Amino acid sequence: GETTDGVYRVMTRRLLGSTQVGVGVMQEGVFHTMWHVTKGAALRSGEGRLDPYWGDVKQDLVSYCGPWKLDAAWDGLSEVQLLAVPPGERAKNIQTLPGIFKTKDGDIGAVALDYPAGTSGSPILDKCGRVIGLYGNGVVIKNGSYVSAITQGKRE
Amino acid sequence: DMYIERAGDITWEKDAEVTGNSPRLDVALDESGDFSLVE
Ligand SMILES: CS(=O)(=O)c1ccc(N2CCNCC2)cc1
Repeated sequence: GETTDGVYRVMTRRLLGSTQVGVGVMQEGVFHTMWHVTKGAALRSGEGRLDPYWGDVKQDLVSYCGPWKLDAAWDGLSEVQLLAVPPGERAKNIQTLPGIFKTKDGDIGAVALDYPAGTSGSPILDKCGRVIGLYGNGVVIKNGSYVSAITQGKRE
Repeated sequence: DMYIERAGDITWEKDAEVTGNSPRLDVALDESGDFSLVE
């Protein structure tokens, strides 16, 4: 299977034709996506198999082949880029200044960009190209618009 | 049976399209990983 670092689509042939259910990040031999994309199921990469290694429904994250490797964090001040990978469409960068989700357990950056469900797992990057989290777990606000948390894991 | 297909490198793009606002929201996160607005 392909193990080159980068962004990948997560597909299935269970439904009509070939359907994109989400997106993920290959870094340091580990595949990273949101839990709601795969529900923790095994994945295929060519003739090879990727088995789940860590996951957490509340964080809405999952890693395959090894432990979570992404540990960059939003600086709380600068614009970031969503590397959106929409279904049937080329990877495209969108630059934005994150807002904030304020919770009882601390504040999290959030991006106010609305893409199809199959875009979940797309990476959000800082100016150095480091992945500061994944897009796709968020909320629908008053005017009906979508806002995603910048969801990041812990590197043990 | 889910499978993955490469879509690109992870890099910052100079002069990318710039959009989106920056809302400050009070939210709650439940045990099922669902966010909701706190009012
Ligand atoms: C891919 S989607 O946009 O249809 C979508 C579906 C489910 C979810 N979950 C959030 C985390 N908790 C479970 C539900 C988030 C987004």
